[PDB]
Amino acid sequence: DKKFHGILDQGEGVLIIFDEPPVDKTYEAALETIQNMSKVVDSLYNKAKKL
Amino acid sequence: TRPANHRQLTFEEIAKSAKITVNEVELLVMKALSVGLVKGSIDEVDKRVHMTWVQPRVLDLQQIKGMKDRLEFWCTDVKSMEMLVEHQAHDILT
Amino acid sequence: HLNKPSIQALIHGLNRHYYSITINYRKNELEQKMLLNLHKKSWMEGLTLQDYSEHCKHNES
Amino acid sequence: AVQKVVVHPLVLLSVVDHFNRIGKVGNQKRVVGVLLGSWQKKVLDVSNSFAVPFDEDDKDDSVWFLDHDYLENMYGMFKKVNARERIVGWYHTGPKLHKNDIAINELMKRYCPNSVLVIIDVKPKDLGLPTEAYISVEEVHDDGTPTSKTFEHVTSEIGAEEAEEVGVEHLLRDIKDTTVGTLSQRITNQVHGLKGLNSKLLDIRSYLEKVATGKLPINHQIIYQLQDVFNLLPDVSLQEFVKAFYLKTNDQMVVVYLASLIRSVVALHNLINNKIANRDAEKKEG
Amino acid sequence: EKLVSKSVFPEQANNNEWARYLYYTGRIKAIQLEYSEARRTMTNALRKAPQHTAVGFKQTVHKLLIVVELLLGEIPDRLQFRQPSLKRSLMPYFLLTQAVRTGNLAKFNQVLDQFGEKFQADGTYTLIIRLRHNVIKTGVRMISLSYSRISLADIAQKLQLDSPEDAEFIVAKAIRDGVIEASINHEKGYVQSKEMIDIYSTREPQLAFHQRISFCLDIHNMSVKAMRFPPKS
Amino acid sequence: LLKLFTTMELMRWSTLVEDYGMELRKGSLESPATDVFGSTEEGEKRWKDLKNRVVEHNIRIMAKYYTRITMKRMAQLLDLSVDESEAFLSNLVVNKTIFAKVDRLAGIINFQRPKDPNNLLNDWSQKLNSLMSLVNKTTHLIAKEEMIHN
Repeated sequence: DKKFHGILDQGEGVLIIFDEPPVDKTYEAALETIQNMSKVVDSLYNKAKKL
Repeated sequence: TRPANHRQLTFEEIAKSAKITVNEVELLVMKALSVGLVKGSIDEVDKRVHMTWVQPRVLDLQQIKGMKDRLEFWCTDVKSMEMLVEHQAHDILT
Repeated sequence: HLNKPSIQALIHGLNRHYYSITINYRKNELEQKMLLNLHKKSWMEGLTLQDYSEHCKHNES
Repeated sequence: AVQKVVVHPLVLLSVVDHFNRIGKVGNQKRVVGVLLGSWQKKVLDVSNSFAVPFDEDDKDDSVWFLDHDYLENMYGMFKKVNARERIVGWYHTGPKLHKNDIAINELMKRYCPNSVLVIIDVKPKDLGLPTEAYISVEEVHDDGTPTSKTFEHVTSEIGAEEAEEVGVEHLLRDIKDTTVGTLSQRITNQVHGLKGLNSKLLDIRSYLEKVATGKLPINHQIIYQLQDVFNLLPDVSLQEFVKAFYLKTNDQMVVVYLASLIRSVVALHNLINNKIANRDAEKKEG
Repeated sequence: EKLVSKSVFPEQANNNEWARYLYYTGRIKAIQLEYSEARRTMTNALRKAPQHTAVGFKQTVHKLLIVVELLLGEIPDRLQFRQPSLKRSLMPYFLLTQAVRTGNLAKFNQVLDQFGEKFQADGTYTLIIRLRHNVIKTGVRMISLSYSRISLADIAQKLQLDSPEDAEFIVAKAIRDGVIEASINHEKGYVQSKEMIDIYSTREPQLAFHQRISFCLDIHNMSVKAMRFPPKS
Repeated sequence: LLKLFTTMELMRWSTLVEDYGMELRKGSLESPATDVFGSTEEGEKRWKDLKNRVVEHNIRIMAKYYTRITMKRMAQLLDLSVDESEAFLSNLVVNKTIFAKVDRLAGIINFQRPKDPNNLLNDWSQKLNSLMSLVNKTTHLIAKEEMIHN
């Protein structure tokens, strides 16, 4: 449920506590931008159809 | 005397040099690092005392001769990488 | 060339009692080079890597 | 102690003038002058200077003459023109100090106790920083060695107050580089840095060779400081750093890639817009 | 195979042509047993098909791609076999790809007996014949993709191999041929798979970005380079 | 005894009590013992607190210098059992006294914080910036000695 950041390994009977690193916003702005530019490249197609 | 890169010191090697048992190499470094003769850190799982120095010692002709021979290598690399940049970016270098 | 009669002066008496003379600066090498040091950086500069904490923030920004 | 001696642009442009005044006719070595300037917390501000008749002889290296009355009277005039300047040291364009510097410095100590001599290498125009600032200290050399006069070194930096800054900026106005840098100038900033680091390391090597070959005295101090720099190296081969370097190099490439793509789609869009432009005008011509 | 070896296809070529040459080279490469490159060119050849004009070319390429992929140990994309134009055309290959995943050799032979003759006209029967004695590879890949330390005796059970000894040559061979990334520790008969690493901390992502950025920058130059400013009228 | 608490070095409790316990607790005619550590109920509690206070300082020196000290070797160095030493560190970490992550599986008490990439290179950058400063400062000192020792 995302209560605490950890993992339960059963083969050693241990709960591996750790720290969640951020979601590195920069990559999220790039992935959103890629889709953005993916849509613009489409609208370039339509200008290309006019020839 | 470390080779620099291998700045870590296995507990055995320190205990063998000073003929001091491994249980007290842990405290010997504890002191030497306490007065200010070192700026490293101590590991126990491996018991290799990672070393970083800020306390220099007086030198010697052979020590300086040795210290300069290393530095001739260092300027050789610094020169080589400079050429590999100036030659590479001649058009852009402007 | 090098100027046209400035209005903020033509009113205070020009070509009527005082005329301007073209002003030209005799800068020569060995003087420009010593002035270039005013903002010249140094060898250390250009190899300093910025700092990554504000670089990542800047790249993200 | 003086943390810095900030030499204003006007002084190094009068010294250059001072060197030219004489060398043009009376071919001679270093031209000596007085350096005026206002004090600060510890950073001595050099704001102006003037020449002092100085004649020297290569024999005995102590048959010189630095005029006293000219130095006294000159400053008598200048404190009239501007009162924020006090005599603070001297300058000589001879790149290498002389044996006469200590004795003459003692003289200028008679006008300012904390006298700093600034060597301006007027003739050279090279890597940079044409000023080298020196003080006078007489210490027991802690580590059991003869006492002597010697010139200790003080960090020098060249700055500009507002008024001279405006004049200087126009004075170049033909070779100034863009402040933005741009990719072209930034990279040149690094080929320049590499050339220096090699050049500084080569001065270090020659001296180490000199001490290694004996031709110079093992300082026993500052000698191991160079040993300090030799331990402060990064040791990049370390695995945990090797991983952490690829992450940031990879962290940046994904931004240059996104930067590259945007510049490409814009490029294509600009050709499609242009292909329409000339074509449409092509049909519209008929 | 020679002619392509010495000849160089003009890089600045018509899309229509670039698509064609890629198929023929793919056909040649596939026969020459250079499978892995056959897929890369054929998939690239397919990508260059003139969107929707050539119902045929897309039909034949998909025919080789499905058979080419099978011989390499990869189950082809299902969205292929449902598409309108290639629906009935590739349906003959459909029964095949189902056979390979099922690994029911009896089913595989049955299809070649019936639909096999049609393959010849497509010029693929020979390639299918390679597969009939290569159906074991994929199941070796399926086992290596899911299991990470499967004991050899278990591999024999899950691939129908007759003996635990027989799998060893096949298990190694698939390991030997780079269809797997595993090491067979014969000391105790277990096919360990390679411990996968955090790639983002290694240099793989940078290299993938370089090939990307070089093309992105090149596109800018190609766009800018032509730009065809008509001689100002 | 005052100096030991300002000396940034490990101080074994058993050494301290064996060395200062008699003079402090018992006292003598020459050494007029104090009531702080007397045999009374409140005194003994203070003596437990001295063993607690001594242990904590041994922790800080452990945290300042060590990076990964095994729990047992840490137990020996505090004069506590494996379990108690675990509790005392835990009570410290919960109260934010020190930074510790007891990897109870292997008996490791790692102290160094997780190293973020932005700091790892940034620390390396700081080393280089200091090194570049040393190269200039040592160069000027070198150009100084060439001038003076003509």
